[PDB]
Parts: sequence; structure tokens; C-alpha cells
Amino acid sequence: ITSLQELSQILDRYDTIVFDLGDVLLHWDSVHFTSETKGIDDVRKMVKHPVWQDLEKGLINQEFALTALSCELETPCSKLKEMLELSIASLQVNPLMVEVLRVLHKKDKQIYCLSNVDLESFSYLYKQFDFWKYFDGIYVSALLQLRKPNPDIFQYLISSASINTKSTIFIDDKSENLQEAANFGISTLKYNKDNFEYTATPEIHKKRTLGEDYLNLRLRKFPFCKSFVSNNVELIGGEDFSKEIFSTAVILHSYTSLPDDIIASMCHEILNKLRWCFYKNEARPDNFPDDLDTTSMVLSFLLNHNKLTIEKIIPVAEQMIANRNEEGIIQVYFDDNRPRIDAIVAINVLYLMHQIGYGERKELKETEAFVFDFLISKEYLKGTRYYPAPDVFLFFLSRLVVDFPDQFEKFHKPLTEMLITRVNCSTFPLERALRIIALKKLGIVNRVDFLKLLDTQLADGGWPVYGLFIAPRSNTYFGSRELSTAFALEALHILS
Amino acid sequence: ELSQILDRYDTIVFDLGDVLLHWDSVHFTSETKGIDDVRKMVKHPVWQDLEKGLINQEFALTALSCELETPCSKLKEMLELSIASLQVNPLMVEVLRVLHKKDKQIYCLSNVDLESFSYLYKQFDFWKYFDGIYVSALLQLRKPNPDIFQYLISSASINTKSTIFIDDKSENLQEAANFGISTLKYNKDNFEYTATPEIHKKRTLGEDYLNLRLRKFPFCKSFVSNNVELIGGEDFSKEIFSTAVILHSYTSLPDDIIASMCHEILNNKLRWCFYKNEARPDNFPDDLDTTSMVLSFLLNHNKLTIEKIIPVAEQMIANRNEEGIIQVYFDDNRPRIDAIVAINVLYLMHQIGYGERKELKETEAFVFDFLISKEYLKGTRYYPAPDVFLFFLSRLVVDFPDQFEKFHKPLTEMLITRVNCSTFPLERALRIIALKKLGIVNRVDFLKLLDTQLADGGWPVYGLFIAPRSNTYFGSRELSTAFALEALHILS
Ligand SMILES: CC(C)=CCC/C(C)=C/CC/C(C)=C/CS
Ligand SMILES: CC(C)=CCC/C(C)=C/CC/C(C)=C/CS
Repeated sequence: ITSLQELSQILDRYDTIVFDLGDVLLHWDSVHFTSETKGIDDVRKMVKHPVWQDLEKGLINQEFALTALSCELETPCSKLKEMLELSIASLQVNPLMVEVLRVLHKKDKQIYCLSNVDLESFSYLYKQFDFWKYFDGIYVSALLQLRKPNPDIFQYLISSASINTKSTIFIDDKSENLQEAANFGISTLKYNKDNFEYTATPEIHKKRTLGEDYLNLRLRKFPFCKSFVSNNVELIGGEDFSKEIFSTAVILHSYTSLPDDIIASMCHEILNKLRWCFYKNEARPDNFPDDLDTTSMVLSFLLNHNKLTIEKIIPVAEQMIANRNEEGIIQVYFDDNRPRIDAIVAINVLYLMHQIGYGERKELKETEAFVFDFLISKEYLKGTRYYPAPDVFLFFLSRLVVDFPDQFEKFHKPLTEMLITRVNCSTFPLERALRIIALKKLGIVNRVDFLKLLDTQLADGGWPVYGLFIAPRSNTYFGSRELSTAFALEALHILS
Repeated sequence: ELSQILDRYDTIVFDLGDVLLHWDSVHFTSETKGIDDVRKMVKHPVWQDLEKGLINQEFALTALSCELETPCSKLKEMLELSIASLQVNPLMVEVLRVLHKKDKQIYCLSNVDLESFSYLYKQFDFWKYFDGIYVSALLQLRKPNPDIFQYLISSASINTKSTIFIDDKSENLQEAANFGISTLKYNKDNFEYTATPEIHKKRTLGEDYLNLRLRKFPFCKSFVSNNVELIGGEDFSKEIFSTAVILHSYTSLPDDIIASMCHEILNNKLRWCFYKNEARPDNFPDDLDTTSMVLSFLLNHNKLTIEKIIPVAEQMIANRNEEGIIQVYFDDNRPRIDAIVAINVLYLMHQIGYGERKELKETEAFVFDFLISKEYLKGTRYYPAPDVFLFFLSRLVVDFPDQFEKFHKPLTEMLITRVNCSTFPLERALRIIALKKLGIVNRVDFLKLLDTQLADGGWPVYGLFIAPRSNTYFGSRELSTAFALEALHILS
């Protein structure tokens, strides 16, 4: 070893710095008292129980864990909950380490957080403390279904972060964890009170190739993305519709590994005004208007692939800025006889605004305001006018927030937090895929939803059909297996 | 050709398709777009998911609706039509009858989805000749693969020397051959005749959990709350029913623990009350559920005789309401009735040789209609979960064969359709035990059970029974772990 006790720079001798949260960045106290006299008085007796491991791996929540520990610890459940509340109220941030962490960030970053913490705890620590900004990737046990003593969680961080094991020193107060990091070749660093001792799957690939083959055959046979319509989100008993260009636009905009021949082909079916209608020209009702959602998404894609320029787009952008309701909010159609608003349509319009350099036009203030309130107020939990699913709002919101960093910083932590609480709260592959992508683009690895996504791939490579959007006048859903597969493969792509 | 060869084998394994059953696949509806051949569905990769129980028919038909560019209602009508063409191979079922009567060991092993299998199970009456039924949708395993064969040979402990498979597919019998099993193929003309330890860890970890728990607390602990998960339950360990259930249902209990829990019980009326005596509300009565279960257990362990039991059995026969059904309490000021309690009284009654007392008729009748009417899905007065009634019924039906045969096939049928229908481990374990007792292996519920064991070895708390007035759930981690372990023990 080499006991350290003075301003050291042995750190700068390494490329990757991995932190644990406990003692190193956060300290708490475990003895607490309530009006109830029965049972344990030290929360560490819970934290050391084996049931606490289930809670750390995401396999149970705190309500479950506390009901079991009532039995095992012979303590009223309300007492354990209250001692747990008191324990986390004693949380104090180590301010030396936090300054040393802000420093490491300021330099050549490359800092990862790898802690054992249960999901609801990590949610609270995320929103209550402001040191996550210095982390390049957050690897939390509840998001991984992995617990720190086991070697497999160590193996996972080395693969996922793709870090040279020889250029790595990992900081902890537990010695068991230091030994296992040492096994893979990572230099270690104990954090005693006054001392700082120094020292120095293919199954995935099969399923990914399978699913890419499914999606390619489907979009080569139908470059115009098919769509089924039904009255439920699983589209059970859906009938073929296939007369709207929006599914094609959404696929082009979102899956990033599409072959060149498929991009050209679908991009051809779309160029068929510089404004676009929901419907295939063939299927469009007479005097049915163009909408800002199909237009925004397509223009953003054409601008992004350089098939079009800002000057080409500016006239349509002004038409959108002149499409505002009485409250100043940009509306869904170019049809003053059909005023509608929708938060996800607003996100997409604002997205193109920022793409073309119109991001600070005064006429956008009320439209961005509506999107922010729709998030903070938790209205998004009831869906938007055309998108029932709450993660779809969080998904499109995360694109605008991450892609224009300095123009949306007030959305960042609220949106990351909303996403963290929603980890693994639904079974639909498309919603899981959305959460994996968004969190990863926000710096948080969501391996739970990833694994359960792998499990729901049908044997032909594709994922089940999903009703991503809805016509509200009849609550008729639209979807395809193509859309589901397209986001699942994107989520597999962004995590491996 | 006469098959004297068959008698040269101790165990015979039947496939279902073409061997026992025939169907035609070309069909027409008022809809003309799409396929005309249902075999274009069964040969699609998505069908394999359906066969392994990973998706249901609705899912599969919506996916194939899109893949086969065929309207989904057409695919459903076509599939309904294909099933109505089903024909039993009448020669084959007569062999089967013979082989069953020759006291041979006969197994069924076929790829079939769960909704089709429940229909076949009701629609045809040749399942009685089977000793175990192995079905892909219950196994989460498909027939061509090596690990469904390996699973059959372990589960049934098959002497691959003395055992002969019978199929109509060369891929199938080739795999059967590789395990040492003689293969005999079929056709309309020719009949060709050639020749995890993870589980152990979990069972060991859970046995220790339950053992320490019942050595600390022989009177099985009990928790009261208002929901089935007993979330935020308060300890109430003042009832003895839980001890009686555990004593009566877990078969690998260590002898010291039976001893202790039995001494807990006896503490001389030969009748029992829900409450520990230090908690019995003044003038609260004995009940036939606790009394029936304990007596049934004491007799089965030879701590008692039929002769000691008859007086209280006759007191039960004298406890019938005006409709003639035997009632819950030994008290005429609390007339209640409950299906499961009647099940448990009828169980003891048959145990002591009273099974055909004419006074039991109205109570057996009541139990039957509670099943056939699907009223059990609404729960009983004291037991909310529908699988609890099916579980106690299957004990009664199976342990007294030829006394309850009208129950056998309806009850198995319900159980089949409830496979993987709830998440609660205790409910999973009841379905596994009950179906296994009825000849059917439920590996689907069993694998999900193994996922929900907690790290200290126990399963989570479950509210098994209920106080209807206040709507209070009672239960424990001890009750869950006991039935989970029983289920692991029976499917192993
Ligand atoms: C989901 C969405 C807003 C896509 C952009 C085009 C749009 C507003 C269509 C109206 C919603 C709808 C399906 C109408 C079917 S008549
Ligand atoms: C032991 C058991 C479940 C019997 C089912 C019939 C019975 C006597 C119920 C009384 C149990 C109870 C919930 C009493 C609340 S005061």
C-alpha cells in the first residue's frame, strides 16, 4: 500500500476515476428513535440483511423490503420506514471529495459513479444533491440488476464504459469492493478516516442481428411504413391502414443504423410545398390540412442529412411562428378552423426552431413554457392529445434537452428524475426502449429495461406491434411492429 | 401387424399430432385476402413463441396478421375451423387403451399452445390413459430441441433402456434416439421400428429459512393487514390455523419441527378454535375448518385413530343448515358456510370411512356447483384467492379416486386455464402442486416461482385467509415459503 494523507495527485496518474457514493461522497447515521419502543434501533441492521440485496438489485421496492424486514427484524413496519426516513435526513455530503471531484471534472473528466443503491433512494439522492453533473456515467445497482460485491457488476462497467483496466483507479471505503476491482487489474484507493491507502454476451449479438434482419426485410418490402389501426395500445385485432406518412417519418428520425438503401427509399416516398400532411396523398380527405408535427419531424431530418438548408426551411418556420393560439402557443395544424395543441408536437416544432437558429425568437416563449409546465406539473402522466404514453413525451423532450445543451438546462434534472422513477414501470417493449435511450443520452445506464427488452423479442426477430399514437376523436390507435422493432434495436445499439 | 413389440417395453411415450389426432389446414371464409392454409401459420417462427407459452393466441394472430398479410379475424376463423376438423386416430387410441390396461407407464409429449391444449383436454377423453402430460406451452420448451427430451427423462425418471417413443417426425425421433430411447415411426402405410443445480441451491436456501423460522416460532407467526400482500402488516400471532395448514401441507418438514408444532396444537375436546386460548373472545366457538384439518393430520400421522374421531365427525354431520349443507362453526348462533371448509370436512369424512354417509350429499353437491358454475372465481367466504379452492378441491379429488371422478376433468380444466394467471408465489405454488397431483407438469409457474424467492431464502408474505366482517387479511412468509418448497419438491 501507500498511506496517503496530503494533497495528492496520484490521481492524475490515471485515465479513469470510479467513485463509490458511501463515505466517499455521502455520509449518514443509522441509529434512530421513534415513539415506538419495540424492535431494532439501528438501520444498519436492515442495510446488512440479505433482503436488502434484493432491494439494491431492483428486485423489490422499499414497501416490499420493509414488510419482509418487519418479520425478520421483529420491528413494526412503520418504525422501520420512519428510521429509514430519519437515516436519509442525516445525509451529509463529503465536501472535500466533492471539491476534488469538481476538479477531476474540470480536467480530463472520465469519472464514473458505481454504487449499490436502491432505485427509490437513488431517485431522492439524484434530485437532492448536485454532484452528478461531474459524472460521465452513473452505474447504479438498482438500474443494473447487479450488486457491487459480485464480479459480474465489475465486468459490466469495464465493458460498457470501455475503459483500459490499467489506466483505472477506483475509490471506495469498503475493502471487499477494492479487492474485486483489483482482480480485474484496477488500482484501488481505501478512504479511511485520515488515511487514503493506495495500491498500484453473444446472445445479445444473435438477437441484434436477428432483429436487424427482420426490420430490413419489412422496410424493403414496404418502404412506406405500414400501420395497423385498432382501439387498444396492443392493437389486438388491428386492421391494416398503411395510409399515413408519419410512421415512416418517425422511423427515419429515430433508428440510426438503417441501411443506405432503405434511407434513400423511404426518403423518396416522403419527398413525393415544404409542408406535409398526415395522410398519404392518395388517402387524404379533401381540404384536410397539413400539420406541424409531420412537417417539423421531416424538415428536421432533411436538414440533418443536408438534403435541405436553413434558408429553404425559414419560410415554413415563420408560418409556424404565425400559427399561435390566443395564449401564444403554437398549434397543431395549418388550419385556423382546427385549433389544437399538443405537448409533443410543441417539442418537435421547438426542436426545428433551435436547429435553424430561431431558438431565441420571442414568439416561442409561450410554447416552451407550456412544455416545461406540462413536465413539472406531471400532466405528461396523463399523456398528450395524440400520445397516450408518458415515456413518449419524456423521450421527445429528452432529444430537445440533450441536443441543445445550453438552451434547456432547466429541464435537465427534472426530466432525468422523472425518467429514473419510471425505470421498469411498464412492459411494452417500445416504452422500455424509449426509457433506455433517454436515460443513456442523459448519462444513466438502464440495464434493467434492456434485459426485459431482450426477453420480448418474437422468434422472427421483430418485437410486438405497439400503438404509438392515437386519433382522439375515436381513440383509434396506430402502430406497427416496425416502430417497435426500430426503437428496440436503437436501445440495444445505445447500450452495447 | 400385431404389436407384441410394445409389450416388450415398460414405458411408452406418445406424441399427439398425426399419432393420436388429425386435422386439416386449408380453409375459407367470407374474406378472400390472405392465406388459405393454417399450416402457413404453424410453420412461422412466431408460432414457436405461441407453442412455448411465451405469447398467447391473440398476440400470435396479431403478429401473423401482419407477417402473413392476412386479416386477423380471418386467421382466427381459420384456426377455429382447423380445430373443428380434429379427428382421433381410432387405432392409436385403442392401442393406448390396451397399453394403459396392461399397466404400462404412458407419457404424452407434444408441441401445443395453452389455449389449444385446454380445448383438446376438454374435447377428447383419452387423457385418462396418460400417467403424465408434457405440453410445450406448460413447459416453456419446444419439441425438436434436446432440452425438452432431457427434461422429460429427468422429470419422469425414465429408464431409456425400457422406454419407447412413438412419433410422426424424423427430427423428433432422431433426438429421442440420441438419449437411448427406442423410436417407432408412423405413416398411413409404413410403421418403422428402430431398436440445473441452481434449483438445488434455492431449495436448500429456502428449507433453511423455513426451518430457522419455525424453530424460533413453532406456533406459525401471523400478520394482519387489509390487502393480500400484507403491506404494512402488524404482527398478530394469536391464531393456530396457520400452524395447522403448514403441518398439513408441507411434506419435508423436519421431525423436530413436526414434534414442536404438534405439541403446540394439542395444548382434550378433540375440537379446535381459530384462536390461541390466551386470545379467545369469551364464548367464541370451535370451527370445523381448524378441527377438520388438525384431525385429518393427526390421523394421517397415527397420533389418533378413526375410533377417536367418529364422535366429532358425527357432531359435524349434525351441523347442517336447512339447505342441508354442513356449516363453519360449532355454534347455532353463527350459521355460516364456506366451500373450502366443506371440502375439508368432506376430506376428513372420507379419511375415516364415512365417505358415503347419505347426510354428506347436500354438502358434496354444494362443492361441485361452486366449481362447475365458476363461482369459485369470486372467492369463498374466508378464502379470497380462486386458486386456494382449486388446491383444496384437488386434494379431495385425487386422494379418493373413484369417489370424486365427476370433479376430475372440470377441475383439471380450470387449473390448465389458470396457468401463469397471477404473480403471487403462493398462488403459483398451489397451481403447480394441484396440476402435478392431476398428472400435468406446470414448469411455467415453477420457473416464475424461483424468480421471486428473496435473498434470505424465504418467499414474500401472503394473505391466505380473511375475516369477512372487517375484511382483514392474515398470512406469513412461513405460509408462502412452505407451499413454494412443496411445489419445488413435487416438480423435482
Ligand atoms: C401523432 C401525430 C400528432 C402525428 C402528426 C399528424 C397528426 C396531428 C395527426 C392527427 C392525429 C391522427 C392520428 C389523426 C388520425 S385522423
Ligand atoms: C381458520 C379459517 C380460515 C377458517 C375459515 C373458517 C373460519 C372459522 C374463519 C374464522 C377465521 C377468521 C378470519 C376469524 C376472524 S374473527
